[PDB]
Formats: sequence, C-alpha cells, structure tokens
Amino acid sequence: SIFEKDLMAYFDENLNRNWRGREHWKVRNKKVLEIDFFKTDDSFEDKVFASKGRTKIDMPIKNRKNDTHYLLPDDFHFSTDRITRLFIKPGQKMSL
Amino acid sequence: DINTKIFNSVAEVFQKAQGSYAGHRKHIAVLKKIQSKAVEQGYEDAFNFWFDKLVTKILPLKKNEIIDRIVKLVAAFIASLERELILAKKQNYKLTNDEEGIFSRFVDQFIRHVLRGVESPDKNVRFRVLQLLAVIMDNIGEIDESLFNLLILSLNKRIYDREPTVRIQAVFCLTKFQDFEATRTLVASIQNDPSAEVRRAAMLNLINDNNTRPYILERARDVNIVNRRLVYSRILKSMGRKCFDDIEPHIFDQLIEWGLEDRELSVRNACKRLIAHDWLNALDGDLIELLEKLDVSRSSVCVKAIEALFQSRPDILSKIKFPSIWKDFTVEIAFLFRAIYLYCLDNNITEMLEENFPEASKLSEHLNHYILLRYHHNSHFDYNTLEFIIEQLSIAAERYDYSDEVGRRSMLTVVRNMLALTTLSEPLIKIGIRVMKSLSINEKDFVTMAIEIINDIRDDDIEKQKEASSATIVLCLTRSSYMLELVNTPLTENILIASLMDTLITPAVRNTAPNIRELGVKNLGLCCLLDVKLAIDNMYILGMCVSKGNASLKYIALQVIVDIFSVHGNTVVDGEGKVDSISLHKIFYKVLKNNGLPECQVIAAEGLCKLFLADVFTDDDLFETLVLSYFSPINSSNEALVQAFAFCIPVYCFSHPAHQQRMSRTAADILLRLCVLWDDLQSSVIPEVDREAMLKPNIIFQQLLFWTDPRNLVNQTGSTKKDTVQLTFLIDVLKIYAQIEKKEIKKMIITNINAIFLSSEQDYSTLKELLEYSDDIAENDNLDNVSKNALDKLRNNLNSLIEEIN
DNA sequence: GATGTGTAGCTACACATC
DNA sequence: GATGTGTAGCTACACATC
Repeated sequence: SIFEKDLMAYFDENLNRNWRGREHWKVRNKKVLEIDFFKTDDSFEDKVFASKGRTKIDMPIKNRKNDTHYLLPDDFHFSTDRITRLFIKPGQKMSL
Repeated sequence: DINTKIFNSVAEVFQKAQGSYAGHRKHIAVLKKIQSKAVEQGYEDAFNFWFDKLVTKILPLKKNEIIDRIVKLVAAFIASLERELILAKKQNYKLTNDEEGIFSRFVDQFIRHVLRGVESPDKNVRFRVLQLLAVIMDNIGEIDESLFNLLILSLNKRIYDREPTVRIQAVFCLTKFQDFEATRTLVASIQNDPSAEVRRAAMLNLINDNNTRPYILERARDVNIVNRRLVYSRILKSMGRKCFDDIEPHIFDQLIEWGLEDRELSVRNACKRLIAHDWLNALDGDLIELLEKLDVSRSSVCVKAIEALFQSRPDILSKIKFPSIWKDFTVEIAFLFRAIYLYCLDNNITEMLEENFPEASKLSEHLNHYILLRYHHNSHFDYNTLEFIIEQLSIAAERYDYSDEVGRRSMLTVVRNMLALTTLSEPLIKIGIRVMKSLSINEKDFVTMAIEIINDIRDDDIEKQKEASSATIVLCLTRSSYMLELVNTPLTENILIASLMDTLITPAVRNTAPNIRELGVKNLGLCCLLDVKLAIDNMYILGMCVSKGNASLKYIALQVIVDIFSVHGNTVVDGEGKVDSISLHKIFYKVLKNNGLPECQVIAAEGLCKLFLADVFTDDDLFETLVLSYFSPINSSNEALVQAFAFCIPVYCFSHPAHQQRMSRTAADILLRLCVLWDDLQSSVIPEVDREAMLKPNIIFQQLLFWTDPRNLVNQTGSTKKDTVQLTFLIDVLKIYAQIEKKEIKKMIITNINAIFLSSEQDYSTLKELLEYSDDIAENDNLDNVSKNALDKLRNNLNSLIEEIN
C-alpha cells in the first residue's frame, strides 16, 4: 500500500545517518594586514622559541591508539523493504 | 657596515614579497645575488643569520594567514639553489667555487634554526615550523647523520601532537623519508590517528608498494566519507590496470562490493565511475574482458556493476546481439545475456527486446544442451561452470514472454526433466521451480506438477528398496519449501499439499536429524501461512521448539511464529483451544534476553518490531522492554542487534502518531530505568569493569526526544504542528526528574531539554503545565549555573509562546 | 558537551584550450 | 579528444566559544 511506499520513500532515502545506532546519530537540521621586517625586535620577540613549560602540546597517550582503527562496522543493510516482507516467504508481505 | 647592508638587502626582499606573488621569481634571483656577494666578502654567516632572523617573523602567524607568501618564498629559494647545484655538477667536471659547501651549510644551519620552535607552546609556531620543513624537505639534498636523526626524532614526537593541523604537516615531512622507519610511522597513523584528515594525508602520500597496499585500501571502510571516496577516486584510478595484476582478487572483490552498496551516494558514484569509465576505457572498451576482472561467481555485485555500466553507457547497449552463434558461450556471456535481458524489461526497451534475443523455443534448446552436458555425464571446475550457465539462462527464462505456445511447452519439458534429477543443486532447484511457476499460469497446475516431481523422487527410493532414505527426504523438503514459497491459496483448494503434508512434512518435524527437522519446520510454517486452523494447532509446538530447541532450530522456529502473526493477526491466540498470548510473549522475552545466542536476539527484536508496526502487538510493558534491550549494556556488543533497532524504532515512531504516542508514554520511564543502570554501573567495580558499554544518559535522553519529535512523522497533515506528543513526554521527565539523586545525571537531562519543539498551535493547557513544572524545578532545588541557564531558556520561550494570548 | 559558524572537497555545466 | 577555468552550490566535518 501507500503505507509501504509512503514509508519506503521517506526512510530509506537519507535516514541512513543513524544506521549504526549508538552515539553515531546526527539528524542535525583584514587582520594581520602587514609586517615590518625592518623594525627591530630587541631579543624578546625571538622568545618565540620558549619551552613548552606546563603547556601540553601532546596527545593524551589514551587517544594515540584505537582498536576500532576508525573503520565502519559490518553493514547489515536493514531496509524498509526488509521489514515489510515476511521471513520465510520474502515474496509475500504482511498487511501493508 | 657590510653586515648592515646585508640585512637591508635581504629585509627589503621580504618586505615586498609578503604582499604579492607577483615578483617572486625576481626576489629569488636577487637573494642568490645578495648571498653570492656576501660570501666572497667573507660574510656568509651574516646572510644566513639575517635570513634566519627574518623568517622567525612569520612563525607566530595563524594557519591560512596570507603572509605565508614568505613560506612560499623560502621554498622557492631553497629549490633554485639545489637546482643550480645539480645542474652545475653535470656541466662542470669539478665544482671550483665551493658551490656545494655553501648550500650544504646554509640548509643545515636553517633547519636547526626553525627546529627551535618545534616544541613551542604556541599552537601556530609549531604548525609553520613543520610547514616550512615540509615545503623544503625534498630539496635539502644530502645531510649528515646528526641532522638526519634530529629530524626523524622531532617528527616522530610531533605525529602525536595536540593540534591535528600540525600532525598533517608532520606526515608531509615524513613522506620524504620513505625510500624505512618513516613508513612504519605512517602505517601507525593511517589506522590509529583520530583526525580523519591525518588518516587522509598518510593515505594519499604513502608509498603504495606490495607492503603498504593492504593498509591503504583498508581505508575503503573509513568512518569518514572523503577517505572512503578517495580510495576509488584517486588510489584505484592512479593504479589503472595495476588493480587487476597487483591486488589479490578477494581484496579486490570486497572493494567493489563495499563501493557499490556504500551508504553514501558520493562513494557509490566514485566506484561506479571507476568501472563504467576508467577501467572500461583502460581495457579498450572490451566489455567481456571487464567481466573477467569482476569475478562473476560473486554475481550480485556484478549486477550492480553492470546495471551501473548500462546507465553510464547507453550507446554500447544497443550494439550487443545474440545471434544463433551460441558456440562462443562462456560464463561472462551467459551472465551478460541475463543482465542485458532483465535490464531491458525493467526499463521497457521495446526495440531491443524484439530482435536482439532468441525465441523461447530456441532458448529451451540451448538450456537443455547444458543440462545434458552436466548432469547426464558418464573434470570438476567444469561442473561449477555449467551449473552457473544453467542458472543464468534459467533466470532469464523465468521472465520470458512465452507468447509462443510451442516455446512455453518446450521450456516446460526442460525444467520438468531438470527438477526430476536427484542430483540437481539447490540454486538450480530454486530457479527451476520459479520458471515452472511462470509457465503454468494456474496455481493448481503449478502445484500438481511439482508434487508429481517430488513424489516420484520419494517413491523411486521407497520402491527401489518403507519410509524413504534420509538423503531423499532432504531432496523432497527443499523442493517442497521452494514450491510452497510461491503458493498463495488455502490448503483446501489444493488437496495434494495436505497429502504431501501427511507423508513427509509432519514426519520431518518428528525426525531426529537436526537438518531435516529444521526443513520440516520451514515447510510446516509455510503451510500455516495458508490454512489458519493449521497454524492454531501448531502454535504450542512451535513455541516449544523455540523454548527447548538448539540454536539453529530456535532460529527457524521463531521466524515462523512471527510470520504466522504477520499473516493471521491475533486470531491464533487467546481463544478456545488456542495458546495464550502471554505464553508467547514470554517466549520472545527469553530470546530477546538470551545474551548467549546473539543471532536469535536479532530475529526476536526485528520480529517484535514487525508485530508492533502491524498493530498485532500493543502491550506497553513489552514495548518498554523492547527499547531497554537496545540501550542495555549487555547487548551493546551485538552489532546486528544494534543496527536492527537503530532502524526499526525510528520507523515505528515516525510511521503513525498512534505509535509515536506509545513511545511518549513509556519514554520517560525508560530514561529512568536506564539512568539507574548507568549510575549503578559507574559505581560497581568488577574485574571486567567497562563502564563505557552504555550510552551516557545525555545521549539516551537526546535520542528519546528525536523519536518523540512530531516533525519527523512521515505524514504531515498540517495539523500535526499542534501535537503535544513531545510536550507530554518532557512533562513525564520533569516528574521523574525528582527521583534522580546524582547531580551529573540531573545535569545530563536538564542541559538538553531545549531541543524540544515549541509552537503556538500547541495546546495552551499542556504548555502551561510544562511551565509549572519548569518553574517548580527552577525555584526550589537549585541547579548548576549552566543547567540553570538552560532551564531559564526554556521558561523564557514558554513565557513567550504562552504570551501569544489573542 | 551544547551551542553556532566555517570550510575542505567535491559536483555540474559552461566554455577555451592545446 | 582531453585537459584547463568559471561560476556556483551542496553536505558532512572540523572549528570555536563558553
């Protein structure tokens, strides 16, 4: 019926963003004009080379490695077409 | 004197070079002039000292700040000096003017200067220090050991930097040291670097030999879309035909599979264009040769690929015909024949269907010649090759017109004799039946013919010996199930099925061999979909199959129960001589609760969602238990289950207002229960620990507002804007808000409440009530300041939308 | 972490170019 | 033929702020 189609067009088409569940769901709807290279800097501009001190500048050793390797999980492609049709008789579908 | 003159000479070049790229080539020609003049006076180190000082002026600049023209100027100056050196060595037998020494000394001195800010506290300094090295790294020439070990050490530390921007410059500098140790560092970042753009930088600039290629192509499943796209747009394109010779066929086969079915159109089009354009043109348009690269045993992807090729190339389409010259038939041409013919029908290509293909009677001739050549024999990879051709031709036969009566009757004799072979493979049984179904156009005709084929096989085993061999029962139950799958009339109209059911279907359910019993259930289930009374009498037996059965049996028996309900509704339970619905509800509990059988959990969840959407199941408490399993910590490791719920719960909530409501009423309590699970889980300490196996209550809450947002309904009456489904939910959350004790949780809820949708059309009374509870929380139990602002933001809007009283 | 704003990397069609 | 280059506009990310 239209219910299937009405449901089919809306959902399969670009509601994939949340296909993984979990947090992975979005559903989200001049300066420095110039420099003067001649003007002096008298030994305290070159302090650009200061030491880190207590600034961090490094990754926490936690995030340097991730077992997931930032890959997708396997895609089981759950689709509206898969929910409207029967299990043991895919050709036929429930009241829809 | 001289020293000051050098500074001014060099300072003036920089002062005008920062503004425009216009006169850079002149600036470079001038710098080499100032330098050469400075060294002969003996002031070489004066030029290097002032050149260094002036470059230190640009390091503090932010990225993408236009005064990186100096960066582009330094790179051009280093490059030209090296060019003159290389050239000078070729021109002259012996370098007489110490040309190499000056370059070797200037570059070493300059790198060590900038490396003074490689660990600077300033984000921007660290960036441009690596940027400078990246653009001059290739033209450093030769460096002594000490300087070499100082660059790899400094770079290997900055690959783990805070800012991703500098890490991208860290790989760029490393791509120049590959060909040893540099590759290992790149291989570690292409997999473990959180930034999608660092993965990309390492990906594109890695060496791409026989060693690194597995790590490069692995990015075809990177979470980022650009990265998944570039493996097709650039890597596999730049390789050209190297993909067919250098990549292993199985890795190759999976790549095109992922691409053609990727969830993003951008990635799909990238892979399509790689096949329909780059590779096809690379093979000089020989369509058949391309199919040999795309292994056809993996047909499903070859269909997506060829179906994509036809859309990108309609001209090649019209050309191919199949004259009676069938002597040249191979798996590729057999596959093409199928793909071309079914592609024509799906798009109504009138002209091509007419003459490009042989007549039905003529096709049955060829189809038979292959069956004889395989099954009436008396080599092995010839068997698989023939079975495949029979399959392909049989898929096109299922959809042949058969206007000719002789053709219809000729083909019928070929499939009838094929289905009678006890040695026919299951793929050819499946398609063989489908063709016989297409030929009869009379269900009873199709049934009477299939039963004969089945019973003949059954009798020939019994008579040739009183219940038939187990190996034969399999041959009949597989043929039987593929027949029933296409039967859509009550059992009472086909008397043979009831007799087929009396002699091996029901016996099979009583068998001891697991594989036969599973087949006997599938046929039994298929029969129940035809006769309601039959379903009723077996509901108890199926329920017990799902209770005590092994994993595989539990699996098939439960799908039958879901399909019985999908067809017969609630008429099979809660009545005289039937099973009680609660007795089955509990069966679904145990399965959806069975952590030890994940595959069974899937169909229990996928199925339970099917029956709620169909409105045969409606108990709220069960629905509540349904959602809690999705968020539960124990199920978070079942990817198939997570993806199932991730799709099904949205469609149920958005399918119809009456369904979204059921979430609103139960959502609040769900959040409460899941808050208790998470909280209790953070405190408990158990060697296995893992407090991260559960979504934080702020994301759970967030997720619940998305499902209850009336703007996501598929149907928009225009009167759906005055829908309070989301308001009543939040009220239910402000009431259960009292019952939460921990502060961080009470913060996770109150900081996200402003995602709710507010509209003037919404009912006044229910907006008022929502405001009353907002005030009560705001003025009594006092919150954090960030939470307070969030709650005051809501009240303000309420106070405004409410204020439209006119 | 919940906001709101900025951008890399295409994507399409139009033409000039060698 | 195939490569340039002009425009524009799109979407998932990264970025910024507190």
